[PDB]
Formats: sequence, C-alpha cells, structure tokens
Amino acid sequence: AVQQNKPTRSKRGMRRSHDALTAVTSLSVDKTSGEKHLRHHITADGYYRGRKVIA
Amino acid sequence: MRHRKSGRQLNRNSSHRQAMFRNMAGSLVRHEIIKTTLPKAKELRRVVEPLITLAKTDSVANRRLAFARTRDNEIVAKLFNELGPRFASRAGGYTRILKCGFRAGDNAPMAYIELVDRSE
Amino acid sequence: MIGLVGKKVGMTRIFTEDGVSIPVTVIEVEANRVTQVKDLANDGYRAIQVTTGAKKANRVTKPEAGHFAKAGVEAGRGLWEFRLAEGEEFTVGQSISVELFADVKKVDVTGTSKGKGFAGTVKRWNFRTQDATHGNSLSHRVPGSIGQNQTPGKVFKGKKMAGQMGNERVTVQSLDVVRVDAERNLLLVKGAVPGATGSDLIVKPAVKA
Amino acid sequence: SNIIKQLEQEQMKQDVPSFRPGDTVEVKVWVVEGSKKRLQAFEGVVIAIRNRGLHSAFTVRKISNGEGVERVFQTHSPVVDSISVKRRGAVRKAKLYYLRERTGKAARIKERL
Amino acid sequence: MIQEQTMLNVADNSGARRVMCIKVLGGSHRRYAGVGDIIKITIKEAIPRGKVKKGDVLKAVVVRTKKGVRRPDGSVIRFDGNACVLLNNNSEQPIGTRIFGPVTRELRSEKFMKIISLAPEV
RNA sequence: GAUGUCGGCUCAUCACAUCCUGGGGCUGAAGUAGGUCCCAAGGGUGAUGCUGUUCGCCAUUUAAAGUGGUACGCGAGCUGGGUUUAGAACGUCGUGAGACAGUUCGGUCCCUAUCUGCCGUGGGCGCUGGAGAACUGAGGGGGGCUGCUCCUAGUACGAGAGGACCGGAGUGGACGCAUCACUGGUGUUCGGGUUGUCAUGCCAAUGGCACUGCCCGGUAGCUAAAUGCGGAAGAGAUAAGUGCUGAAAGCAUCUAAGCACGAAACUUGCCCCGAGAUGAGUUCUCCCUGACCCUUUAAGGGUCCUGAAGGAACGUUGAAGACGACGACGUUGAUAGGCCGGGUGUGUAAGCGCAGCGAUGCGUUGAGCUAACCGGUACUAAUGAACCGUGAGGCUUAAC
RNA sequence: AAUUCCUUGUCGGGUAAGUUCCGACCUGCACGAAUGGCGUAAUGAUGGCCAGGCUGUCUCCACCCGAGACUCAGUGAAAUU
RNA sequence: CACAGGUGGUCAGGUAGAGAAUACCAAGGCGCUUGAGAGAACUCGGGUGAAGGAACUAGGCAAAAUGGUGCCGUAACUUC
RNA sequence: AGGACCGAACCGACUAAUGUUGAAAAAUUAGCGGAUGACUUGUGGCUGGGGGUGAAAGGCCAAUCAAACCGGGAGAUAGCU
Repeated sequence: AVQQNKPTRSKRGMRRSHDALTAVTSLSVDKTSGEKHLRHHITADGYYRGRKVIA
Repeated sequence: MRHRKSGRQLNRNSSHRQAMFRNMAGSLVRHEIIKTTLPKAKELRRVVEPLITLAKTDSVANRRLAFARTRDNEIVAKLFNELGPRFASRAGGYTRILKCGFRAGDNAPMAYIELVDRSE
Repeated sequence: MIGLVGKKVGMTRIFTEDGVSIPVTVIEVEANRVTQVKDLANDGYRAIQVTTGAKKANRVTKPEAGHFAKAGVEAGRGLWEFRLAEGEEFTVGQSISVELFADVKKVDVTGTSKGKGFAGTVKRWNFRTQDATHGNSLSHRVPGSIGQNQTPGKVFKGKKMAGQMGNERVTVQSLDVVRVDAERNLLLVKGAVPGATGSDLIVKPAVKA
Repeated sequence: SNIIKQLEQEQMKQDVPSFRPGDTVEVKVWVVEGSKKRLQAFEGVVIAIRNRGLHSAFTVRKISNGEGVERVFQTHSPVVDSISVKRRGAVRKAKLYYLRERTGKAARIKERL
Repeated sequence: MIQEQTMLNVADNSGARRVMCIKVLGGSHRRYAGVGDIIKITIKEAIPRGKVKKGDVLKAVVVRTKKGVRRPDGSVIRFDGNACVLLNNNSEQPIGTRIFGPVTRELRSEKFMKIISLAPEV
C-alpha cells in the first residue's frame, strides 16, 4: 500500500530519467508561402503543398 | 483483441455515434468544409462518401434512403441536386482530410474535412 | 532433410471419394533460392541460407542488395537457414522447389502464432475462475494466490502470471502431407498451422516420424 | 484467395438442385455396411441453408419413428449422392428454427405456387 | 454431451421412463458421454409392472443425444432429446426386448449389435 | 505502541517414509493374481449425498484417488458457514446481577503497491569506425501421465477352472499447444418482424425513444463444445538387481585388476528462449580514403568544407499492440478509407399496377439493402525537404 | 425437543448416497402445566427441509455492449517514512 | 464542498393506461465546469449463449423464471 | 365494514452487490415491507442528567450516552509508562 522508507532524491531523478520531452527538430517549409509548419499539417496561413486550402 | 475489426467507438454508445455522425454528415454537406478532431474525420468518410455515391442516381427510393440516413430534407436535396451531379465522374474519394494542428482546451489532433471540389 | 519456406494461404477441405473431409492448410511454397552455403571451414557448421518471394527494389537496403548480388539471385522477402545433414549438398544460386516434398508424408510446420496481446491468467494459462457469486468481492478472474508465506517469502521464478500471449514462434509436428502440387507451388497439409493468413511458414520433413 | 478459390472450384459438384428453406427434400446418402455400399434416403424439410461455396450445407428436419431428428448435410460431399425436391414450401424466413418447437398440425408448411 | 445429473429418456421397453446419469464412466475426470458411451444411471421413473423398478442403479448406453454426432464427412446428426438403453450391470446387455426410435451407426461395434438389430432405423 | 482463527476457494511449491505407472530380489511365487522387501520423485494421483467442517461415513468412479513439510502454505487473492462482541430464547447453575467451547436464531472482511519478489514489455549505454542482415549455442525453461481392445495365444502354465511373459497393432480418458476448414456460440458496426408513443404538413414511406424497447436470423473477427497435433523411438552414463573371467584365501568368490548388462530418475534426443555468453562470439554484405589552426603536446582541442551506408522522425496503417515495441506501405505507391465487381447475410424494398368493402394478398421481384470478407481500382490521404549518423578506425607483439 | 451430553441414539420415510429434515420409540445428562403446558385456522422481509419450473450458480467458461483502467493535454491529493 | 443525501405546501396538459404507475411527448427547463484518443489484462454495470440443468454453495446467494384482463376451474384443513 | 387486500405518493428498511483516503462521518443501485392506520407529516409547546423519555434496545436525549455538554474544584491522582 505505502512505502516503508522515504525514497531518496536520487530515486526521483532516476524514475524521471524517462520523463524528458522530445522536440520536433523537423519543421517543413511550404513551397509557396515559405513558412514553417508541422510535417503533413497545413500552415498557419492556410497553405499546404503550397496551395491555399483554407483562406 | 480487435483483429480485423472496423469502426471507432469514440467513447460513446452506438446510438450516440449514429446520431453524431448523422449531424456531422449534414454539417459537411451543407458547409462543404468542417473542422473536427482527426479521428472523427476518417470516420466521417465512411458515412459521407456513401451518401454521395448514393446520390449519384436520383430516384424516389434513393432519396427516401438518403432521408433515412440523413433526416434532413435540405441535405437530401443538396446531395441529389448538387453533389450527385458534381461528383458524377469521380470514383469515390469525395472528401479530403487536412491535419490542422491541435485544439487549445484538450490538445486534440484537429483536422479539416472538405469536399474535394468545394466550388473550386 | 532441409525444409522449405512458404506462406500460409488459408484453410479448406479435401473430399476423398469415400466421403471423408480432410481439413487442409494451403501453404504456397514458391521457389526458394539458395543465397549462401555455410560449411565447417568458413562458418563452423553446415547450412544453406535461402530466400523466397520477391521484394520491391526501393525497399532493399544496399547491404542486403550486395548480399543478394553475390549469390546472383533476386531479392526475396527474407533469409532463412537450414542445417544440412551429412549427405545433403547444395550450391549458391540453386533454386529449390516444392517437389522436394514429393514423397515425405509428414512435415513439421513452424510459424508465428497469432498475437493475443496482454492476456489474463484465465486465457493464458487456463486458470480456473473463482465464484461469480456467493460473496466474491472483485475477484472473479483474478489469479488467486501467488506464493506461500514467510518461509519462501518470494514468488518463485516461472510463476504463471498474466502477460503477453501469442505472437511467438510455434511448431506443430507430424502433419500429414495431403497433396504436393508442383505446378501451382502448393503444399497441402492436414490440420491447422500456426499463424494468420499470409504469414511465413517453415515446413520441414518431420523429425520425430 | 484466388488459389483457394480454384482449389475449391475443382471440387464442387455441378448439378446441385436449387431449393429453398421450407422445401421438402429427400437426400440419398451412401451407407457402407462392411463390404456392401448402400443408398439410404433421409427425407424432411429444409430448415436452414448455409451456402458458402464448397463449404455449403443445409439442415433437413425429420420426424422419424417417434422423435425428431435433423441432419446437417455438407453439400458437395461425395457421401450425399443426390438431392431431390419433393414439395416446395412457402415460408418467409431463411431459418426455420421455430419448427423445432412445433409438432403435428402446428408444423404445417404451405405449398409454394 | 451427457454428464452427471443429466436426465435421459429410455429407448427400450425395460420399463423405465426417466433415468439420471450418475457417472460418466470410462476414464478419470471424464466429463461427457456421447453416443455409444456407457454411463451409469439411477432410475427416476418407471411404469408399474416393468422389469426394472424405480431407484435401481445400473448401466446404460447413450443412443441419442441432441448435441449429436459428427460423421467423417463433416455432417452432423442431431436428435431432439437424449435417450439411452438400459444395460445389465454385470454383462452389458440390453434389458429390454424392443428398441424405440432411431439409433445411430456408432453402435455397430459387436457390443451393441443387439441394439442395432432391434432398432427401427439406422 | 495488534504476529488475523478453522475449513472451503484460487494458485501452488518441495520432501520421499512411493498411491499409480517403471526396474528388481525372495516367496509358503504353477498361471492369473498377490505378499514382503530393495531401487526409483519423470509425469499423473476423482467428482458427489450428509454435515460449518478437516475428518468421517456413504454411493459410484479410476491406472491410482500417496503421505508429510510449506506461519496445521496461501484473507494488502477471495469466502466467512463455523468460531469468538453487542439482541433474543431454551436446557442448566446461581437469591440475584449474570454465567456455561452446552444449545438455538440473527448478526459492517479496509488498503490507489514505495521496495524486494514475479509475469510481461521498453528506453540508456556497452560490446572499440559505423551500418544492414543471417547465425552459433554457453546457458536456461517447457514437455515428459496412463487406460482399454485386438493379435501373439486359449499358446505357455494348469487336474480342470482359469489364464500369461515377451513382442506388436489400434482406439480412448485426462492434459498441453496451435487453429477456425467444418459443427456451433457471440455478433448494440448487417437484414427483417413487431408494441406503445413522438416527429418528418399529411397519406404513404421513414427516423427517434422505451434494456439493442422487445425479438427472429446473421458477415468478419474472436472463440469451444469444434478440429489438427504432441508428449516418444533412439542414444550415453547408471540405481536396485543380475552376471563374466578372477586371485587374496590349491577351493570358492560379480571385485580387489579387468569385462558386461540393467528403470518413466540422470545427460541428451523433442520444442521454445537465448552473445549484457561484459567470457558481449561468428559469417556475409554495405559506406565514408578533404583541408586548416592552436596548445598539455596527446587515442588532445577547435575551424571550415563535407553527411555516406544507414537510422530516426512524420504520414497512411496492420490477423502487431496498454504504451513503447514490432511488421507493411509513402506517388517509381495498393498502406488505409472510398469506389467498382463479387460473395455473404436477411429474405420478395420503395414506387406503381391488379384483386378484394377492407385488413391484406399478388405481379414487378428472391426483389431491395448488406459491417469488419474476397478480387480489383490512385478517387482521397500517404510532400520535395529537413533531422540524426561522418570523413577510413588505438596500442603492442607475432606471423605473412 | 429453540431443551438429549453421550449422539450422526434406534427404527421407518424420502436420496444412487441424508450428521439436516419428517414421522416414531422413550433410555427426559438436564420438558412440564399463567418466569404457563399442549394443540391450533390465518398470518409473518421468521427458522429448518423437500419438489416442479427456471437458469452462466456450476460442468467451464466464450463473445459483445458501455464506464474506468492504458495514452495525450490541463489541474492536482493521500496514508506512510 | 458549486457534496448522487435531507427539506413542508400549491398547480399539474396530450396519447396509450385503472391510475399522480409506466412508456413517449407538450408548455417549460436542461445536457449534470475536465476534455481528446486507444479499444490490453483486470474491475464495475449490462446483453447473449451450444450440451447439460443446482452437478454450485454454508445455503439456489445471485441470476433466470412467473406476471395483465375476462372466463372456466380449484385440494387438505379451518376459528367457517 | 375492516389496526381488510393489491398497488403510487408518503413512511420504512429484509437481501445482494458497489462504495470503504466514498458522490455520502450509513448512501447508491436492483429487488423488499406497510400504505384509513397502534398511520404519516408541518408548526409551536412540554419533560434535564442519577435526571428525562422509552410497544424495552442499556435504546434515545444535537454525527457524544451502563449516565449529555460546558465551565470550575484541578496542575485530582497515577508504586505505571
């Protein structure tokens, strides 16, 4: 049910050694708008493949 | 297991999914583009695109079937009068899904789904 | 003897004229190309390594492409080895076909069994369920006890618990060879073999006989 | 499954009569009595048809010698020698499992015209 | 599939109307008895002046089940109820002299050729 | 300043003083069967009526229904019938309050797991240039049961009754593993019937809601009750046992020298895992062979150019899966959806005609629909990029 | 017997098999006549027992439907040490 | 506690229905102040099961089953 | 007519599960009992601690009961920890 000794700060750190996030490293650049976006996602201005799809 | 099964249950009961996709297909027909979660699109295709393929041929029986599936006479009329003719030569694939980022309140994969022609 | 690498096609039946239905697994065994011969001098044991099927050229990484290039054979979907007996002998590039099994009468088929995911002890190990009623509290399919008491003070290794089931290598031995159809590259064996449709099978003449 | 398809094709009978559930059929099945091979008729009402290519089957229900019996004949078996239709029944369902709870007059089937 | 506590009908004129399976004999932990298997029963219901009286314990052979039998063809034969023939406890011979209802070819085994010969069908 | 009681349940695990099956010696062992002792733990070793029961007593099995240890194994797994709170009553004892291992009825079972342990499944590094495969097998694990029938052979044996050894063959039971071809189950993602009620203006046709409203069927998948398969044969070393030659100790004597046999134990053979086997192995293939500067000067650091084999990421996904992982596929493409054709399932859709007063029937019509199935098909989505990963790999000594 | 320790008394019934039950016997450890005896229609969320029906209680589990569990984003405890 | 609990009175429409039961609705009011995915074991709350049918268990606990109206018919016993 | 019967409101609370750091310091869900009565409820009043009240259970008397709560004697006492 519950611990029988206080775990150390070392064991917090060890358990959390897997908690780090991963960055994208990987922004794609649209052909026409030239702006960065997430691979396979439309851009902020509505482009994808280099065509307006939203406007 | 889930081997070879189809259909997301989307954390809903069957009645709820059926009602929800009826509404969402009506929405897509009348607006020609809607914004929804990525998993709810990709389930709209299995619902909407059969409606267009049904609307290819106009008959009373077909319209009554469409009305049964989409209890919306305006939607039925738009299917049979605009989308039927518009997609007459296309072999399925009437819609198009565009990933569009994440929702702000729940970090939900969001997507656009639209008719491929969309008056353009 | 060596065996052949095939693919599971499905199951069906054969009706024999005296009115017996024989369930069969249809294994197609295309030509198996020998891509390497291992011997005592170089490798420390006797074996042939085969390939089979076909693979898209854009998917063949050039390490594999060079390996297949040496043997002068086309890329297959994989490589498998068969230890060689004392009399057997093949050569690189030799194509071995199904009529190897023309007169065998028993094969051992090896495949990867269907994957059942994380399975409970009831499904994984046939544990008897506890009572559904009569006061049972939240303990219907649960495993029950797992050890004795203070004196072992531990759970013995190899205890049967829940966990991953299936998706593992399985051999069924001594299957009757119902028909060997050379023209279609078909082997028909009586009974069921591990795996799903479309999975690889290793078919060898029965060891135990 | 092209290859299983034709493996099965090579092996289906070609003369299976058309019948429907509700029809009264007699089925001639081969019976071997040691050295002798004999032809025995089992006649009844088709209550179910499982039609799956080579794996087709049909269930025939009988009232024999006091109590009901039903055989599930595997169509395309060489045991089944021949199937013949004695009368054509008019039913609306595809499975007449409700006939298991009927007997006598309550089990009658209208003839199909 | 006849197990302990199953109620069977009696397909012979030995007098019993209902018998209850008491032991599926012929193996340790053996669960079920199909057509052709010897079970041991108790008699639950008998006609007044029969050759066996209610409460007797004796053997019997299952001649009809409604789980049925599988023929080598793959076909299956089912009945609408389970029935057995009472057998003398020491020499497994029928007690009756008439057999009612069809029986099945699984009895042709030199041990139940009496039943086959007396049966009205199959 | 709390170490939960019995039995059942669910899981066990070990010992051997062995219940069965296996080997053998002696018999007051003719055979069949025993009795007794020795060796042997590989596997197996009932479900019920009564009672809270272990037990016991039954009634039927079985090859056998072992005996103990394990906090009389097991309540952070379950039960709580009994025991052992507070209510009540009986017999009994006490003047009484009350009491009785006397009885009787009724009577709150908490825990989201930190650590060890265990079943699964990953990340990091290492393995000495990196990579993609394919292996070896050191080690572990799993399995390792038995009935009945027939032949040998009514032969041996026996006065008859009875009835073999040994050697083979075929079918079972329990058990395990795979599977879904069959036979079935389930199938709220498919079709039909039907009740009440509300809606679509209404008729008709439909939809909602009433547990999928109630149901009747049912595709795929999954599954057992369904169907295939398997526990070995063979080795090697032996146990009890039996011997051979053979002295000590002219004889003898299985042992002291030497030589054989001999069992489900042991080691293999069968199957699965497996080089973190840091003792990190092997085999094959693939890729990278530009400069410059500074200092402790060294397996030293930086700069510019270059980035390969591959890998990851992202997307479309899967009979893969909690998540990772794993496998397929990304336009040179069938990876998924859709579409097309088929199959399957339900069973003759709507609309119209006709007959009938009508409900309804009939024809058009086995029609219409049909999910996860099968064959196709780029119609939609799978983007050129980018990212990571480098630039020839230490030293020593031998050999060449 | 809500009472009998011995005791699962004994005998009969009911079961294939019955320490319970039901009917007897009397050998009442230790019933008994308003701290009532004995019976009793009806009645009881009363106690025991036996049938038929009925079924996943079980032989023995299989599948589906939902809510959690699992993963992602926001928030964010506890016993204990 | 913006807590699944407690809290007297009054009004009360339609269609089925004996009904203020219940089903579905009207007027009116809401969708319950975390959501999005996946579709593991196991837990909870359901649905359905072949053959059997209480073999379960302390004990049929739980589940399943029965169910309405008219009419026919109805036992021992009894304080009628 | 009836401490009649069946059955909502209403008033109870026999059984099972769930919950047990709860939605809740006794509830929820599925059944269950009574339901013209010895009924149920509203509003006020009255009874007080060795006292009340009790269709009786050592029940109840503000989540407290073999003697309420609050303040005082009082820093009772404690060969005990």
